[PDB]
Amino acid sequence: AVQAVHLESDAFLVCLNHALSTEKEEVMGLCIGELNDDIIRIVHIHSVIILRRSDKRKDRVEISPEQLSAASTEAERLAELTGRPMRVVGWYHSHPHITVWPSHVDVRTQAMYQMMDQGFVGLIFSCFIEDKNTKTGRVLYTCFQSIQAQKSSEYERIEIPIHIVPHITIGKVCLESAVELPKILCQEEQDAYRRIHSLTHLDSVTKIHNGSVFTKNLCSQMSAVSGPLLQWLEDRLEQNQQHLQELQQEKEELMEELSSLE
Amino acid sequence: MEGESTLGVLSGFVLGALTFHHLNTDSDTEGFLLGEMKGEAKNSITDS
Ligand SMILES: [Zn+2]
Repeated sequence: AVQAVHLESDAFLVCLNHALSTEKEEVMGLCIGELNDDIIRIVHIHSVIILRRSDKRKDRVEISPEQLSAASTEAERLAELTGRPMRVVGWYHSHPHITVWPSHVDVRTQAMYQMMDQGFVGLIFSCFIEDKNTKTGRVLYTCFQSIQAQKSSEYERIEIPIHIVPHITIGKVCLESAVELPKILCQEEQDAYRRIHSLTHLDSVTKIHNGSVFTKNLCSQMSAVSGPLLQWLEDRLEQNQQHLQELQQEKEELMEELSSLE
Repeated sequence: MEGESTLGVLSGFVLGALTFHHLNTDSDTEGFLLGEMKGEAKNSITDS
Protein backbone atom coordinates (compact mmCIF):
# COMPACT_ATOMS: atom_id res chain seq x y z
CA ALA A 1 0.00 0.00 0.00
CA VAL A 2 1.11 3.59 -0.81
CA GLN A 3 2.94 5.53 1.95
CA ALA A 4 2.96 9.11 0.51
CA VAL A 5 1.68 11.24 -2.43
CA HIS A 6 3.41 14.17 -4.18
CA LEU A 7 1.18 16.18 -6.56
CA GLU A 8 2.69 18.58 -9.15
CA SER A 9 1.05 22.02 -8.52
CA ASP A 10 0.88 22.01 -12.36
CA ALA A 11 -1.92 19.37 -12.06
CA PHE A 12 -3.33 20.64 -8.71
CA LEU A 13 -4.27 23.80 -10.66
CA VAL A 14 -6.19 21.74 -13.28
CA CYS A 15 -7.99 19.84 -10.44
CA LEU A 16 -8.89 23.09 -8.57
CA ASN A 17 -10.09 24.90 -11.76
CA HIS A 18 -12.21 21.78 -12.55
CA ALA A 19 -13.69 21.77 -8.99
CA LEU A 20 -14.67 25.51 -9.05
CA SER A 21 -16.30 25.10 -12.54
CA THR A 22 -19.72 24.11 -11.09
CA GLU A 23 -21.52 23.94 -7.71
CA LYS A 24 -24.75 22.22 -8.95
CA GLU A 25 -23.06 18.78 -9.37
CA GLU A 26 -19.97 16.79 -8.33
CA VAL A 27 -17.18 16.47 -10.93
CA MET A 28 -14.44 13.85 -11.27
CA GLY A 29 -11.21 12.96 -13.06
CA LEU A 30 -8.21 10.59 -13.04
CA CYS A 31 -4.58 11.16 -11.98
CA ILE A 32 -1.60 9.88 -14.01
CA GLY A 33 1.91 9.59 -12.55
CA GLU A 34 4.50 7.09 -11.31
CA LEU A 35 5.35 4.91 -8.30
CA ASN A 36 8.69 5.79 -6.68
CA ASP A 37 10.85 4.65 -3.72
CA ASP A 38 12.98 7.19 -1.79
CA ILE A 39 14.41 7.87 1.72
CA ILE A 40 9.00 4.65 1.62
CA ARG A 41 6.61 4.20 -1.36
CA ILE A 42 5.43 7.45 -3.01
CA VAL A 43 3.06 8.35 -5.87
CA HIS A 44 4.18 11.30 -8.05
CA ILE A 45 1.12 12.71 -9.91
CA HIS A 46 2.17 14.75 -13.00
CA SER A 47 -1.10 15.33 -14.94
CA VAL A 48 -4.84 14.53 -14.83
CA ILE A 49 -7.63 13.78 -17.33
CA ILE A 50 -11.04 15.46 -16.90
CA LEU A 51 -14.04 13.09 -17.26
CA ARG A 52 -17.78 13.51 -17.96
CA ARG A 53 -20.21 11.86 -15.50
CA SER A 54 -23.44 10.52 -17.11
CA ASP A 55 -25.49 9.19 -14.12
CA LYS A 56 -24.80 12.32 -11.94
CA ARG A 57 -27.00 12.42 -8.73
CA LYS A 58 -25.55 13.00 -5.22
CA ASP A 59 -22.77 10.71 -3.91
CA ARG A 60 -23.05 8.31 -6.92
CA VAL A 61 -19.50 8.75 -8.33
CA GLU A 62 -17.93 5.91 -10.38
CA ILE A 63 -15.56 5.72 -13.39
CA SER A 64 -16.34 3.17 -16.17
CA PRO A 65 -13.65 0.67 -17.29
CA GLU A 66 -14.26 2.37 -20.72
CA GLN A 67 -12.92 5.63 -19.17
CA LEU A 68 -10.06 3.50 -17.70
CA SER A 69 -9.23 2.18 -21.23
CA ALA A 70 -9.25 5.77 -22.63
CA ALA A 71 -7.11 6.96 -19.66
CA SER A 72 -4.57 4.09 -20.04
CA THR A 73 -4.32 4.88 -23.81
CA GLU A 74 -3.64 8.57 -22.94
CA ALA A 75 -1.14 7.36 -20.25
CA GLU A 76 0.81 5.31 -22.86
CA ARG A 77 0.70 8.28 -25.31
CA LEU A 78 2.06 10.69 -22.62
CA ALA A 79 4.66 8.07 -21.49
CA GLU A 80 6.01 7.86 -25.10
CA LEU A 81 5.78 11.67 -25.72
CA THR A 82 7.43 12.58 -22.35
CA GLY A 83 9.50 9.37 -21.85
CA ARG A 84 7.89 9.10 -18.35
CA PRO A 85 6.69 5.72 -16.95
CA MET A 86 3.12 6.98 -16.53
CA ARG A 87 0.23 4.72 -15.39
CA VAL A 88 -3.22 5.67 -13.98
CA VAL A 89 -2.38 6.04 -10.25
CA GLY A 90 -5.41 7.83 -8.74
CA TRP A 91 -8.80 9.56 -9.00
CA TYR A 92 -10.35 12.77 -7.67
CA HIS A 93 -13.84 14.25 -7.25
CA SER A 94 -15.45 17.41 -5.81
CA HIS A 95 -17.60 17.83 -2.66
CA PRO A 96 -19.22 21.26 -3.12
CA HIS A 97 -21.09 22.63 -0.05
CA ILE A 98 -20.03 19.26 1.53
CA THR A 99 -17.28 18.31 4.01
CA VAL A 100 -14.02 17.14 2.36
CA TRP A 101 -14.24 13.70 4.06
CA PRO A 102 -15.23 10.66 1.97
CA SER A 103 -18.69 9.04 2.36
CA HIS A 104 -18.96 5.25 2.97
CA VAL A 105 -19.87 5.06 -0.77
CA ASP A 106 -16.69 7.01 -1.70
CA VAL A 107 -14.67 4.53 0.47
CA ARG A 108 -16.44 1.45 -1.03
CA THR A 109 -15.59 2.81 -4.53
CA GLN A 110 -11.94 3.40 -3.43
CA ALA A 111 -11.89 -0.27 -2.22
CA MET A 112 -13.44 -1.45 -5.55
CA TYR A 113 -10.55 0.37 -7.33
CA GLN A 114 -7.92 -1.01 -4.86
CA MET A 115 -9.13 -4.51 -5.93
CA MET A 116 -7.36 -3.53 -9.23
CA ASP A 117 -4.18 -2.62 -7.23
CA GLN A 118 -3.74 -1.76 -3.49
CA GLY A 119 -1.41 1.08 -4.75
CA PHE A 120 -4.43 3.16 -5.93
CA VAL A 121 -5.16 6.39 -4.00
CA GLY A 122 -8.18 8.74 -3.95
CA LEU A 123 -8.40 12.55 -3.75
CA ILE A 124 -11.28 14.79 -2.65
CA PHE A 125 -11.68 18.59 -3.05
CA SER A 126 -14.16 20.45 -0.77
CA CYS A 127 -15.04 23.62 -2.74
CA PHE A 128 -16.90 26.87 -1.84
CA ILE A 129 -18.03 26.45 1.79
CA GLU A 130 -20.37 29.31 2.76
CA ASP A 131 -20.63 30.59 6.36
CA LYS A 132 -22.11 34.11 6.81
CA ASN A 133 -21.61 33.62 10.61
CA THR A 134 -17.80 33.75 10.10
CA LYS A 135 -18.34 35.63 6.74
CA THR A 136 -15.25 33.72 5.45
CA GLY A 137 -14.75 31.35 2.47
CA ARG A 138 -12.86 28.02 2.68
CA VAL A 139 -11.50 25.33 0.28
CA LEU A 140 -9.92 22.00 1.33
CA TYR A 141 -8.44 18.86 -0.23
CA THR A 142 -7.40 15.46 1.13
CA CYS A 143 -6.00 12.10 0.01
CA PHE A 144 -7.11 8.67 1.25
CA GLN A 145 -7.17 4.89 0.84
CA SER A 146 -9.37 2.10 2.28
CA ILE A 147 -8.86 -1.01 4.46
CA GLN A 148 -11.00 -4.11 5.05
CA ALA A 149 -12.65 -3.79 8.51
CA GLN A 150 -12.10 -6.27 11.41
CA LYS A 151 -15.80 -7.19 10.85
CA SER A 152 -17.54 -8.35 7.60
CA SER A 153 -17.12 -6.03 4.55
CA GLU A 154 -17.88 -2.46 5.84
CA TYR A 155 -14.54 -1.03 4.54
CA GLU A 156 -12.95 1.84 6.54
CA ARG A 157 -11.05 4.98 5.45
CA ILE A 158 -7.34 5.65 6.07
CA GLU A 159 -5.45 8.94 5.55
CA ILE A 160 -2.48 9.33 3.17
CA PRO A 161 0.00 12.22 3.55
CA ILE A 162 -0.21 14.48 0.45
CA HIS A 163 2.06 17.40 -0.48
CA ILE A 164 2.13 19.79 -3.44
CA VAL A 165 5.46 19.98 -5.32
CA PRO A 166 6.13 23.60 -6.38
CA HIS A 167 6.07 23.44 -10.22
CA ILE A 168 7.18 27.07 -10.76
CA THR A 169 5.81 27.21 -14.35
CA ILE A 170 2.99 25.71 -16.45
CA GLY A 171 3.60 22.48 -18.42
CA LYS A 172 1.94 22.30 -21.88
CA VAL A 173 0.22 18.99 -20.82
CA CYS A 174 -1.84 20.93 -18.19
CA LEU A 175 -2.90 23.60 -20.75
CA GLU A 176 -3.93 20.78 -23.19
CA SER A 177 -5.91 19.22 -20.24
CA ALA A 178 -7.53 22.54 -19.13
CA VAL A 179 -8.77 23.38 -22.68
CA GLU A 180 -10.60 19.97 -22.73
CA LEU A 181 -13.19 21.19 -20.15
CA PRO A 182 -15.09 23.55 -22.56
CA LYS A 183 -14.91 20.77 -25.23
CA ILE A 184 -16.42 18.21 -22.78
CA LEU A 185 -19.19 20.64 -21.65
CA CYS A 186 -20.08 21.47 -25.31
CA GLN A 187 -20.02 17.71 -26.17
CA GLU A 188 -22.33 16.95 -23.17
CA GLU A 189 -24.87 19.61 -24.33
CA GLN A 190 -24.58 18.35 -27.96
CA ASP A 191 -25.18 14.69 -26.89
CA ALA A 192 -28.24 15.82 -24.85
CA TYR A 193 -29.60 17.64 -27.97
CA ARG A 194 -28.86 14.64 -30.28
CA ARG A 195 -30.64 12.19 -27.89
CA ILE A 196 -33.54 14.75 -27.74
CA HIS A 197 -33.88 14.64 -31.58
CA SER A 198 -34.16 10.76 -31.58
CA LEU A 199 -38.00 11.01 -31.42
CA THR A 200 -38.06 12.95 -34.75
CA HIS A 201 -41.92 12.95 -34.66
CA LEU A 202 -42.11 16.00 -32.31
CA ASP A 203 -43.76 19.48 -32.34
CA SER A 204 -41.92 22.22 -34.34
CA VAL A 205 -42.45 25.03 -31.75
CA THR A 206 -41.11 22.53 -29.16
CA LYS A 207 -37.98 22.01 -31.37
CA ILE A 208 -37.53 25.83 -31.54
CA HIS A 209 -37.84 25.94 -27.69
CA ASN A 210 -35.22 23.14 -27.33
CA GLY A 211 -32.90 24.92 -29.83
CA SER A 212 -33.25 28.15 -27.79
CA VAL A 213 -32.45 26.14 -24.60
CA PHE A 214 -29.32 24.66 -26.30
CA THR A 215 -28.19 28.15 -27.43
CA LYS A 216 -28.80 29.63 -23.92
CA ASN A 217 -26.88 26.71 -22.32
CA LEU A 218 -23.82 27.20 -24.61
CA CYS A 219 -24.07 31.02 -24.10
CA SER A 220 -23.90 30.39 -20.31
CA GLN A 221 -20.96 27.95 -20.85
CA MET A 222 -19.03 30.59 -22.87
CA SER A 223 -19.95 33.47 -20.46
CA ALA A 224 -18.92 31.49 -17.31
CA VAL A 225 -16.12 29.10 -18.52
CA SER A 226 -14.47 29.72 -21.95
CA GLY A 227 -14.59 33.55 -21.57
CA PRO A 228 -13.02 33.74 -18.07
CA LEU A 229 -10.50 30.98 -19.02
CA LEU A 230 -9.42 32.96 -22.15
CA GLN A 231 -9.21 36.18 -20.02
CA TRP A 232 -6.99 34.26 -17.52
CA LEU A 233 -4.70 33.05 -20.35
CA GLU A 234 -4.36 36.61 -21.78
CA ASP A 235 -3.63 37.99 -18.25
CA ARG A 236 -1.02 35.20 -17.80
CA LEU A 237 0.64 36.15 -21.15
CA GLU A 238 0.85 39.83 -20.00
CA GLN A 239 2.20 38.69 -16.56
CA ASN A 240 4.83 36.51 -18.37
CA GLN A 241 5.92 39.41 -20.63
CA GLN A 242 6.35 41.74 -17.59
CA HIS A 243 8.16 38.95 -15.65
CA LEU A 244 10.47 38.25 -18.65
CA GLN A 245 11.40 41.98 -18.77
CA GLU A 246 12.06 42.06 -14.96
CA LEU A 247 14.14 38.81 -15.09
CA GLN A 248 16.17 40.18 -18.09
CA GLN A 249 16.86 43.35 -16.03
CA GLU A 250 17.92 41.15 -13.05
CA LYS A 251 20.14 38.94 -15.32
CA GLU A 252 21.91 42.09 -16.68
CA GLU A 253 22.32 43.43 -13.09
CA LEU A 254 23.88 40.11 -11.87
CA MET A 255 26.12 39.92 -15.02
CA GLU A 256 27.43 43.46 -14.18
CA GLU A 257 27.82 42.54 -10.45
CA LEU A 258 29.94 39.44 -11.31
CA SER A 259 31.98 41.18 -14.10
CA SER A 260 32.98 44.22 -11.94
CA LEU A 261 33.50 42.28 -8.63
CA GLU A 262 35.71 39.13 -8.85
CA MET B 1 -42.09 -5.28 -16.05
CA GLU B 2 -45.85 -4.21 -16.07
CA GLY B 3 -44.85 -1.08 -14.06
CA GLU B 4 -47.76 1.05 -15.41
CA SER B 5 -49.25 4.45 -14.40
CA THR B 6 -52.26 6.20 -16.05
CA LEU B 7 -51.90 10.01 -15.67
CA GLY B 8 -54.73 12.19 -17.07
CA VAL B 9 -54.01 15.58 -18.73
CA LEU B 10 -56.27 18.53 -19.74
CA SER B 11 -55.96 22.20 -20.83
CA GLY B 12 -57.40 25.12 -18.80
CA PHE B 13 -59.59 26.10 -21.79
CA VAL B 14 -61.22 22.63 -22.16
CA LEU B 15 -62.18 22.63 -18.44
CA GLY B 16 -63.48 26.22 -18.95
CA ALA B 17 -65.59 25.08 -21.95
CA LEU B 18 -67.04 22.10 -20.00
CA THR B 19 -67.83 24.45 -17.05
CA PHE B 20 -69.48 26.95 -19.46
CA HIS B 21 -71.61 24.26 -21.22
CA HIS B 22 -72.68 23.06 -17.73
CA LEU B 23 -73.46 26.49 -16.19
CA ASN B 24 -75.80 27.13 -19.20
CA THR B 25 -77.65 23.80 -18.55
CA ASP B 26 -80.19 24.04 -15.64
CA SER B 27 -79.80 20.26 -14.99
CA ASP B 28 -77.31 17.36 -15.20
CA THR B 29 -75.37 17.19 -18.48
CA GLU B 30 -72.90 14.76 -20.08
CA GLY B 31 -70.77 14.13 -23.16
CA PHE B 32 -67.70 12.42 -24.66
CA LEU B 33 -63.94 13.14 -24.36
CA LEU B 34 -61.73 12.87 -27.47
CA GLY B 35 -57.91 12.83 -27.43
CA GLU B 36 -54.95 10.38 -27.56
CA MET B 37 -53.36 7.98 -25.02
CA LYS B 38 -49.55 7.51 -25.22
CA GLY B 39 -47.21 5.33 -23.07
CA GLU B 40 -43.75 6.71 -22.08
CA ALA B 41 -40.86 4.57 -20.71
CA LYS B 42 -38.43 5.73 -17.96
CA ASN B 43 -35.43 3.39 -17.34
CA SER B 44 -34.84 4.61 -13.72
CA ILE B 45 -31.35 3.90 -12.25
CA THR B 46 -31.06 2.61 -8.62
CA ASP B 47 -27.67 3.32 -6.91
CA SER B 48 -25.46 1.32 -9.39
ZN1 LIG C 1 -17.46 11.62 -2.77
